Amino acid sequence: EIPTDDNPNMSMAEMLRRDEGLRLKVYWDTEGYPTIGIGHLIMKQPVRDMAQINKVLSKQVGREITGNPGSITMEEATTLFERDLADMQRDIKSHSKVGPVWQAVNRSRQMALENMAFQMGVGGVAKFNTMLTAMLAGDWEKAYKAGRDSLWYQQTKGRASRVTMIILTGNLESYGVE
Amino acid sequence: GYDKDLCEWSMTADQTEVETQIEADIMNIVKRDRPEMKAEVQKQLKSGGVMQYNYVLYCDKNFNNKNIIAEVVGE
Ligand SMILES: [Cl-]
Ligand code: NA
Ligand code: NA
Ligand code: NA
Repeated sequence: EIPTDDNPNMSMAEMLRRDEGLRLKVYWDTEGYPTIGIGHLIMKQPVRDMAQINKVLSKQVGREITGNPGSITMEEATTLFERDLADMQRDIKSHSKVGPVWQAVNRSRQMALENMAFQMGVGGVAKFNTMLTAMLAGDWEKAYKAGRDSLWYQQTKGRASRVTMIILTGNLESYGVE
Repeated sequence: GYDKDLCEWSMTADQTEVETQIEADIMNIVKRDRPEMKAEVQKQLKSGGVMQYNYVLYCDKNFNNKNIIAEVVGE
């Protein structure tokens, strides 16, 4: 059948630079939230006032942010990403719905779930009840179908397509990883 | 793809200007390769966003930009 990849040659940094992009100045996501770096949410409010955004970002980065739009360095983007990744990876493992699935599946399928959690939060992934139930049962076709039967798939179809392919196959060929 | 100037600019310039450029580059590839997908690609840029594609398009020589259509729409 289709081979699984239990040790895929791709990091989450690589996967998320690809899916989230890379900004060194503030931009706003599709919900209107100020963002920078590799999907780093600065505030979970649709604030456009750059003086306010920069004051918050300064605390997060550790030095005074200047400019409009506010600017960071690549090192700072990396530091923000490492922390965001660490937070997500801890929480995806412990959450009582997503966590048991993460523990049960191979590293490729874990990366799929981690990718979703970086996009929508661990709580957002937990809403995929049918998908997660199917994954825990090893019913990959049902999990794939459930993942695509979602607002996530309709709104961010490219990303959801390549992520759900990982769930189906257990490899990262949909990200170009042989 | 990697283009030194567009990588730096896309990471740093005004969002609206950057998104206009990303969208133009994507739509040029669509028109060249799979013109029947124009409206579908536009729908997904609207629903899913534009800025995220800067890295693969401009900052990564390992990504072949012909693959941006599938990147956006999933096929
Ligand atoms: Cl505001
Ligand atoms: Na790092
Ligand atoms: Na992990
Ligand atoms: Na560059």
